[PDB]
Amino acid sequence: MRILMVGLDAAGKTTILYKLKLGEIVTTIPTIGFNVETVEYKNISFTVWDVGGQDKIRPLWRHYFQNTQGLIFVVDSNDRERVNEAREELMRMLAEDELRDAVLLVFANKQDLPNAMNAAEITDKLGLHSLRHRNWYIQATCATSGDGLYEGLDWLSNQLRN
Amino acid sequence: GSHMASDRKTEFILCVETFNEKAKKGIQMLIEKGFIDSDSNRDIASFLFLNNGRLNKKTIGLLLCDPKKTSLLKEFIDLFDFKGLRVDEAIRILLTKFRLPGESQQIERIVEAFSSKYSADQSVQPDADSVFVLSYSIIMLNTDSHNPQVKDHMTFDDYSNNLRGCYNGKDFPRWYLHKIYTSIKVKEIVMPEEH
Ligand SMILES: Nc1nc2c(ncn2[C@@H]2O[C@H](COP(=O)(O)OP(=O)(O)O)[C@@H](O)[C@H]2O)c(=O)[nH]1
Ligand SMILES: C[C@H]1CCC/C=C/[C@@H]2C[C@H](O)C[C@H]2[C@H](O)/C=C/C(=O)O1
Ligand SMILES: [Mg+2]
Repeated sequence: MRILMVGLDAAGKTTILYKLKLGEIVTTIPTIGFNVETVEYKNISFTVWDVGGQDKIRPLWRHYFQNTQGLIFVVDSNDRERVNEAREELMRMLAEDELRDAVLLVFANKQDLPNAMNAAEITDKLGLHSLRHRNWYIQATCATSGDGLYEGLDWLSNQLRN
Repeated sequence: GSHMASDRKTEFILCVETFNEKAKKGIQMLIEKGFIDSDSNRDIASFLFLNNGRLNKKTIGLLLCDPKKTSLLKEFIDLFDFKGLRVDEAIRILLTKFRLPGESQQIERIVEAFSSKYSADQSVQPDADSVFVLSYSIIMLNTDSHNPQVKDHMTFDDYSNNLRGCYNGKDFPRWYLHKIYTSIKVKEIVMPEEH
């Protein structure tokens, strides 16, 4: 079962996969090409997908969007200036024909920061309540410590299983 | 005097070690010590191209994909000659002179500059955009095929389907895409010195 993890740069995708990793630190020579950040949890495969990049290359994304049951959207809860940009990226990913039935999990990351918008506010800024046909859950988190990461992945797992 | 040569070499080496850790500082040192005539994109590109085998290739790649180094990257890639070579053959040559970065945005710049250069070098006949997509797809395939973190590898048909419509609006002939695919599949792009 496949899950893609997207989010604006600096949202915390890498940090989250670091905590979830725990696995043997790469002691091998890096393969020439793109960075691959993926991990397995309860038979589910989660992979970080950069949504950046000119439209010219998007057609090459088609192969990887097939067989996608869920999308994890990571957003920096402290970045008020780019929250609207984040909403656009999420809406562009959800509009992908291949993700029409995908289950959505939003990680309102960086909740450890003093002025971080709370889950309720994020829910409003991202327009989650406007989604008419979509199964979603929003989870407050702090990637650096690991708070909320598993609570959110466990909700996602339970939703794809049954 | 009997020590000048040996001392000169040591000066050079210390500059390189300085470049390897901090590109900008190393380059300033090299220009000041007279190993590079000036700080023009042209003089720096020539130095990188020719001394590639003595510098940290990862550092070279990070210098070349720096968004503010557009011209340096263009000047560097202009020193290659891709006339009459197929796209995958040209990409292998390009990647022997520096270590390709890992973030998609960095890879995109490299592929962008490489494509427009490769296209101009030809003046199956893919336009500028088609060469870009194809080249980008090759870096993708190398990762898909040999990165141990990847679980399910593309089969030729997967690679082929994924490229539908990318040849001037239509499809690349099957034998052409199979050659490219098999090429990467059987011969991973790596840095020889690394193994
Ligand atoms: N305070 C705080 N910083 C975080 C958190 N998650 C990530 N960061 C920091 O934000 C920066 C970007 O995170 P990273 O995972 O690299 O972002 P990515 O671009 O989405 O991969 C890094 O300096 C992280 O240490 C979090 O929950 N709280
Ligand atoms: C499953 C592996 C396949 C490797 C090839 C994919 C490249 C994607 C192209 C995209 O524009 C950036 C990459 C995107 O970030 C893909 C991440 C990844 O781990 O992909
Ligand atoms: Mg990252």
